[PDB]
Amino acid sequence: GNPIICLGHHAVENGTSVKTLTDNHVEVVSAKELVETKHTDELCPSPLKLVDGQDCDLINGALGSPGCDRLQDTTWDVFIERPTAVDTCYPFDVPDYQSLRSILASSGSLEFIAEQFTWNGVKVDGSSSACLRGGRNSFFSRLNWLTKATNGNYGPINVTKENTGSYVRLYLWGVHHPSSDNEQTDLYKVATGRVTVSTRSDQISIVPNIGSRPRVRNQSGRISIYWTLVNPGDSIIFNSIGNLIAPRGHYKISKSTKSTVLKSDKRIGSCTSPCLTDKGSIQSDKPFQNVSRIAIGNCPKYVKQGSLMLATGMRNIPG
Amino acid sequence: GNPIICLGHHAVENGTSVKTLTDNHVEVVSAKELVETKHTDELCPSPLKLVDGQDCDLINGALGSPGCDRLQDTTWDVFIERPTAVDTCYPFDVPDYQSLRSILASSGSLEFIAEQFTWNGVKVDGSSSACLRGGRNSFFSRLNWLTKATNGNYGPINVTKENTGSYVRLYLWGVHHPSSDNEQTDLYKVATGRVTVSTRSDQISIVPNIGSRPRVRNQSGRISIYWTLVNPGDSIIFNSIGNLIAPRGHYKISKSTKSTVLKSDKRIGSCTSPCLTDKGSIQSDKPFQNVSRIAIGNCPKYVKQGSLMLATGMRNIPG
Amino acid sequence: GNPIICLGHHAVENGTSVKTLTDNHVEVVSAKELVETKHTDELCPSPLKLVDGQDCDLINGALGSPGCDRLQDTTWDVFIERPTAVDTCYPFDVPDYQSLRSILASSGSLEFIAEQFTWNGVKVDGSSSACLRGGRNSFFSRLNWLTKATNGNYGPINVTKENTGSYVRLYLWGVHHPSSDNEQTDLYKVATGRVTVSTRSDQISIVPNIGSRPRVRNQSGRISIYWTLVNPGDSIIFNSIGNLIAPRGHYKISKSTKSTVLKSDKRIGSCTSPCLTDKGSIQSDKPFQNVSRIAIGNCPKYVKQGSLMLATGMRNIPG
Amino acid sequence: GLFGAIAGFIENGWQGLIDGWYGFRHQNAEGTGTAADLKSTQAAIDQINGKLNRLIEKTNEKYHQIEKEFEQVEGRIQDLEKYVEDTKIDLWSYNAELLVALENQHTIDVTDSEMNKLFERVRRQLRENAEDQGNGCFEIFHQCDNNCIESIRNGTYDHNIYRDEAINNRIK
Amino acid sequence: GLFGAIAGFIENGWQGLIDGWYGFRHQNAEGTGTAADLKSTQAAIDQINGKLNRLIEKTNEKYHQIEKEFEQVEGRIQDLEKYVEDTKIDLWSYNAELLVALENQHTIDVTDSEMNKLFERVRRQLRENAEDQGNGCFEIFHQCDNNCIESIRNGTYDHNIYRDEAINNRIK
Amino acid sequence: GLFGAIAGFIENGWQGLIDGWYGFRHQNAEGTGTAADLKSTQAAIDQINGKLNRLIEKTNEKYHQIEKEFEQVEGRIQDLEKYVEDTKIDLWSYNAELLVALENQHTIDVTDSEMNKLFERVRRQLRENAEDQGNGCFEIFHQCDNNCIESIRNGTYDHNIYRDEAINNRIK
Repeated sequence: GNPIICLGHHAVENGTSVKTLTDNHVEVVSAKELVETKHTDELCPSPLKLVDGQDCDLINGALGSPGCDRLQDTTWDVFIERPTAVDTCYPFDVPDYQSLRSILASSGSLEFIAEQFTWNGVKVDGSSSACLRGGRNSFFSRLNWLTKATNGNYGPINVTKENTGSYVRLYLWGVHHPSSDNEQTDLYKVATGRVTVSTRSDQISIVPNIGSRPRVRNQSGRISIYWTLVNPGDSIIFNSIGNLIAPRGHYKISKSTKSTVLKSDKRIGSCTSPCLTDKGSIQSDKPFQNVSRIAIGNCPKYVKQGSLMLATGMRNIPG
Repeated sequence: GNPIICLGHHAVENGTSVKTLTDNHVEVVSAKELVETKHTDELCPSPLKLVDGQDCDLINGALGSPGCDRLQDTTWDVFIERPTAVDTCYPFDVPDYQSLRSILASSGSLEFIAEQFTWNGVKVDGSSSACLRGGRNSFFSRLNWLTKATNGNYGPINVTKENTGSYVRLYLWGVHHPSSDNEQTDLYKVATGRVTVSTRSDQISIVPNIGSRPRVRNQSGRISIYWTLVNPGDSIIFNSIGNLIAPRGHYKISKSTKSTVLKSDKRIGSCTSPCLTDKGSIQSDKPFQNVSRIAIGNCPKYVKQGSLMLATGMRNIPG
Repeated sequence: GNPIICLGHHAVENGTSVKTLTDNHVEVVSAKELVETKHTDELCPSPLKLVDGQDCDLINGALGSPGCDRLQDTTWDVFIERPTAVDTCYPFDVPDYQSLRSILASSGSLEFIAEQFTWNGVKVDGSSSACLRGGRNSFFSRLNWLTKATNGNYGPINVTKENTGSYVRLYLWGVHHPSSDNEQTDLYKVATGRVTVSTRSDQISIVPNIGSRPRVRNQSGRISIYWTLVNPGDSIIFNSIGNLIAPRGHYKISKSTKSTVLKSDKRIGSCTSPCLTDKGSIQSDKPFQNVSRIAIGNCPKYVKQGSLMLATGMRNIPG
Repeated sequence: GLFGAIAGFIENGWQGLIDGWYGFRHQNAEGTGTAADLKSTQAAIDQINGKLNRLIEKTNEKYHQIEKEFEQVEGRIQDLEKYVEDTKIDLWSYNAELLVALENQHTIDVTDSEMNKLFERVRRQLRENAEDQGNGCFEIFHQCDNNCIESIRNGTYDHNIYRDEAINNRIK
Repeated sequence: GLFGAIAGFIENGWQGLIDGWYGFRHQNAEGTGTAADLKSTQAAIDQINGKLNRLIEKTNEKYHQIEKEFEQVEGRIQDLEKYVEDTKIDLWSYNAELLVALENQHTIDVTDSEMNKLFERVRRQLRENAEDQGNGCFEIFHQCDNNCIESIRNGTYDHNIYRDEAINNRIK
Repeated sequence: GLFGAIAGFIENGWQGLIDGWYGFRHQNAEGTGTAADLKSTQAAIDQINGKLNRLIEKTNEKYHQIEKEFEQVEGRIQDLEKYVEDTKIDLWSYNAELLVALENQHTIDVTDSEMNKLFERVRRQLRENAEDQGNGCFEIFHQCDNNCIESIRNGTYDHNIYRDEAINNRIK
């Protein structure tokens, strides 16, 4: 009988299974999950600055629709659009709606820069029963409904603004499409309107079309919303012999400025998390995640797998 | 002389060369090719459901052109457009042709839902020698060529359909661009037509333009094809004082529904394969493939390499 | 005392630090940097064929603006647009400007194919004080400013060209938007112009709009530039009763033909390098690079890291 | 594992070894005992922690991107937006699957490796005083009290001291 | 390979070994013979098959995507569609090249490893009864008939039985 | 490293070894000397050069692509162009980081491996004529003049020549 000395390693009763290059199921002593699967269920208001659209979506917020007045002067890292948002004003459509939505979301601001305009030869501040504020007729708070001077001509419009400042201005304006020849003349006198908006380097000319569209809020006409950017030093002109839906000023574009919009339905909590999804917030140190392709902020990268175990111990051999 | 026992491994006369992290050419006992290079040369009709456009492309199939009548009520996983497909009807163009083609391909169906319309104040079922069916004048089977009532006015059009069902309707309609002032008036009376198509949330207003275009099938005019979707609950209105090319009903949109179009020229075989390319079918268990970037179904991923050998044996040392 | 023999490896005083799967900082005997960080500061004129726009950008070069005459018949692998490029002609805008720029860049040629046209019933070769060549009025060298016959009608235009050749033709033409009703009639007689350009399979119809735009080079009107491609065998027709800005011929499209445009400001040197960035040329055998996402030619792939050291020696243990 | 030590010539692990990853178990005239080896345990843990720190570094921070969900069919542009996103997801899922599998193959080889290094270290301390029993154990061919055992475990064991005793015991 | 056994201290392979991947070749008083080793052969095959199954799993299934071929120049949108596709193809070709190279480096090391484990297993069965001849062979310092040879190959060989014979033969 | 030879049982490297990567340092009756080992040095260098050649192959050649810098906000299309480019860059940066880390882990293991193969080769040449001193050195239990030393270094050393001398010296 001689002394012996043995070299060995530690083992545990219950191992954890991991994958390797050659094996699907290998039992090791310990492992850590690298795919985040859980989320908070509420959107965390820190550290990202949130603004909840509630019953206004972002464009309605930018136009100034009846439900959107709390949306004034707001700023955000992420604007939240709700599935319950509703239209509340005169029926309108936006050509390349998505791009105006994207440009707004990204500027991260609904702080309107108000301007004085002199619209010579027209009635101003038109209103509609399709856009009610507090029970009374009203209109996009940022747009100016011009009509012919009362009882006379739609004195031709030729107003210009020079961008004297250091930022790019974004102008929201529109065009009224009447439901009949009567409405056209009753409103703009002329039988065919025309709206031309231009800066030195780009330009936008629209002829309204008259006809019936499905009744919305009792209205069969439409307004088409357009937008024009204006660089420092450049000028914009609004030229119209009829049907101009006029601006009351402009928004400030900041560039690629770390903003965005999220379309979620979850309530804003009081939690903290640097990563928001449409499904709630992610609070994790994991590299990957199962929760949503829609992930804003400092997030684990979305993957398809619901589990990826990283081995953090040797093979487990209890027996 | 003591006994010896040697440990060794097996080798073969002819090894196979593979790449490693450090070596381009290493001879091992066995290897398996992971890049699929061969294909069937015929398109396999199983398990994917194929519909061969033959001499109609998908849009001509949707409009109902003279060669496309077998294309009615067809459904597919993959619609096959041929390089031999030809136009056979009145010359037309489609703004964003590609998107209408994409929307059709994806719905996977040419099963038209026929509707009754009352077009008040016009002649109906116009026809043309530029669109011959069986030697006689004819027209897109899904479109309705309206003209002025015979010998009188193009009684104004204002027809509406309400989407009462559970699916999104897709309406195909057009606008006739005449080759002269004579044709315009002979056909629509008015000197300038107008077609406005709208639902509650979107709208499309066109003024036809009169002029000469190159003669096609003896025709110098054109028809512009447009489309309008209509959600459940919404309504579409067709409003026109002239030049409306009218619909006879609508198609059903299903969403992202696992369909598509392939532009190939290969004959449909009787083989079986879950992977189609423009070059034929792939029947392989290999992870990667050389055959085509155009790969529909359950396919090896396309790569640039024509060979990637995976070693499946030890180093081969015969000498 | 028995003899001993030791096995050892070499070491150096100053090692180099590299990263591994488990360690951020590991000292090895030698390493090579795989991320290229330096560039030449001049654009190398070999082996890629360069054409320096100087004070013309590519579209101004294609239209034939006053500063662009050296840009005639030029060909390139890479066209270089400068930040100092200026407009010098009648103010114009290009719908989908970016796509015309892309189509030109890619064809790699400014070699204009001149054609004779018979514009019946109009004055030709109009000119403008907004487009001065050598102090005298002048016009895009590739466009033909038509006006009404002097003192009479804008004899209707219906000119056609048949593509008899083997290449796709690209036609540049425009539409004049006048600043008033006077200008319109003084120039085109008619109160409303119309320009329709068409081939057998596609077509483009524009109604000019009359109004005030900001003064550019004293001009308040605009010209809208359009383009039409024409396949072998097809025909193009120019049909206009007013405001046509006419072509003097066409450019040759070659397909995906290994060209492009770079927007850089760096001087063209006499160096040699197969890789150009907006920041200068890269002369490296490294796999990756820090210099710019904008990399044309045979280049290291752009990465975010400023350093990736590949170990090329064993661990360094001097002590 | 590449070294054949864990799940190899070491028949199994010790559920009782709860204060290290690797260790010594000895039998001598005074009884038996188990103790953890710190160096080998620490080398393993360090490399595993090392690669764990490497994997967490938070480098993915994205704000305005592109829409990824849609309310109506649009055709061309939408197809692109969807395809781009699906391409990215496939490539990241792939990167993740390969990372783990390769981050597991290596880890298990590292742990097997460290087990082997311990064994070999001890092999070299003992010189001709011991013989490999084939199962991770050495037979030590001389008396080795508790102090001598610890001298093996703490690396101060001088084989010259017992060489004559041990060689005599082996060879006869 | 990392272990230096195949293409290493084992001079070459045996084209005659056709019923296994690894094996024993012995010389004794009755003659010579070759036999395959099942355990080592199976371990290698299992790992190779294991990684082969891992690679086939069919996970790429795509229907409507984007056009990848074009009949006319369009500019902006087309440039994007082409660029997206070219980006994806480059990344997948890269993934494939690295996968194989790394799926080959490892496999060759695994096979080298298993060869070594066999050698070491036998080394440990024989104890002081044999000496490593340097070429994958052990000299066995005692008579070893066919039964004794098989006892080495089947792992029932008890070194204690021949220890006195063998030690005497080595030391004198 | 996986083998525990470099930064392992070999205490450190030799700044004086300037004409190879691995080598012999001997002590005998005539003095001492260092010499490089060519085979082991070349094997290491070859594999490192091999993987270096593999990494350079110039395969990235792109002309017309997409714009990557913008002068004005556009919304939808631009978001896509930017997202596509950012996706690609992230994936290539990732590929690069993983390539190096894995191209470094392996290289260091290869170099450790080759050091070990040299040691083991010498171990096998010497048979029962030497003993592993634990630090990369063998004690050689017989007189070994300069010619005999070189015979070890050039692989012509016949252990049978000194076996009786050496075994006698070890065992007594």
